[PDB]
Amino acid sequence: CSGNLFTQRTGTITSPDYPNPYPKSSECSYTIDLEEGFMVTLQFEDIFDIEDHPEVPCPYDYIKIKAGSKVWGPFCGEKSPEPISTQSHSIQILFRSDNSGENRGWRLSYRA
Amino acid sequence: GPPGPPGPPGPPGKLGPPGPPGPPGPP
Amino acid sequence: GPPGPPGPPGPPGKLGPPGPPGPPGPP
Amino acid sequence: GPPGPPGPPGPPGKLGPPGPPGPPGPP
Ligand SMILES: [Ca+2]
Repeated sequence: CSGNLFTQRTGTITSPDYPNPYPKSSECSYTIDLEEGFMVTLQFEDIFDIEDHPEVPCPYDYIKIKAGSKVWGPFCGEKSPEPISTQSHSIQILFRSDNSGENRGWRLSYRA
Repeated sequence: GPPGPPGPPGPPGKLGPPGPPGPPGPP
Repeated sequence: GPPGPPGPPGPPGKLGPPGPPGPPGPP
Repeated sequence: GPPGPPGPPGPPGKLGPPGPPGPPGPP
C-alpha cells in the first residue's frame, strides 16, 4: 500500500480497504505532490477509527503527516484531528498498523 | 426452543505497550 | 433453539514490558 | 439452543514500567 500518488488540486485518500477494516501489519505511504505555491488542507471525513489505547497516545496503529521539516501526529482513535493547514504543496502521509484489531480506518479529502 | 447459554469468554487482551525509556543518567 | 448470546470479553492483556534504558546523563 | 459465539478479545494491557536510568555522563 505504498506509492499512492495524488497530483490533482483536490482528492480523496483512504486507509487500505476503507470503509472496511484495514489490514494488519500495514506500513502505507501516500504522497500529495502539487506545483509550488499551492497550500494543501487536509480534512478527514466520514468515520475515523484507528486503534488506540486508553493510557498511552497511539502505541499500536497511527497516521503521521510530513511536509518538509513539518510533522503532524501521530493520530489515532475514534475522532479525527481538526483539519490540517499544511502551508505546503508536497505532503507525505504515513499509516502504520500492528498485528491485531479490527478498526475501520480513515478517509480524508485534501484541497489547495 | 429457548436460546442457548452464553458463549465462552473471548481471548485475552493484547499486550500492553512497552514502558517509556528510562530517565537520563546521573551526572 | 437459537444460539446463545456472545460470551463475556476475555481477560485484560498482560502488562507491557519494561522500557529501554535512558540516554546518557550530563557532564 | 447451542452455546453462543465466543466473547470478544479483552482490553489492552497496561503501559510497561519505565526503563532503567541511562549511563552516566562525562565525569
Ligand atoms: Ca491494530
